Amino acid sequence: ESQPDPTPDELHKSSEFTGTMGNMKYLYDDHYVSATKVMSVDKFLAHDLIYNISDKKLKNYDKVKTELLNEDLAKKYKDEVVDVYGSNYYVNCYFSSKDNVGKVTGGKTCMYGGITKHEGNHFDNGNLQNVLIRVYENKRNTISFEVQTDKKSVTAQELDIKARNFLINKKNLYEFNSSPYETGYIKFIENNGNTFWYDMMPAPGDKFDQSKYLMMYNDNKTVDSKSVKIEVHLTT
Ligand SMILES: [Zn+2]
Ligand SMILES: [Zn+2]
Repeated sequence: ESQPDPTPDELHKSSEFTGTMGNMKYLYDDHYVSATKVMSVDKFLAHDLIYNISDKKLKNYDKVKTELLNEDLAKKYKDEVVDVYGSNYYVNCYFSSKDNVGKVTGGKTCMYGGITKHEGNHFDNGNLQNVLIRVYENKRNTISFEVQTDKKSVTAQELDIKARNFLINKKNLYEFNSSPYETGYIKFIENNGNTFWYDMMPAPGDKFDQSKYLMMYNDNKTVDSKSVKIEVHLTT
């Protein structure tokens, strides 16, 4: 069983968000944690995994905590060599640390999901997979573009991040104060017909909780990059 399309009344409307859209833009504008062939070295709470990942670019962190849907998922990846890709946040990000030759025995940055096994998850000959994104504006297919990934089974999160990064730079998806769009959702259609979507707009109100918004990625949902179909539905 897949997820039914969004009803008219459940989609978040940007006009109803009176906070600063820049806080949403932040999460997707050339913003992401990426690591290759790493293994967790610790755990804060039962549902999370701690990794030693330092962004050689900007160097804002050396420790990354990613929270999963439950202990079973965490245990599945805990001792495997994995690849990581996701959107991180700092506000309300906390977890005690104990190590040396790094930070002051403290945390650094947080995220949800974003984990894929490294072994057997890449294409031969170092090929990259192009994934097509069809964008619909007011029920009209205005533009289509491609994003790439080197993973066979990639997290929906990675594809979502790359799709929004493009849209932010090419269509001003999110601006500092607001957005030119009223509603927007990204829909994934799998080869087996299964479908699911994420609301691209912040919940109504004057504040945006980045931690709460990103939590949707904690299911570590992955899709076959070779066959998945993606659609972005926007309205002005
Ligand atoms: Zn649990
Ligand atoms: Zn890999």
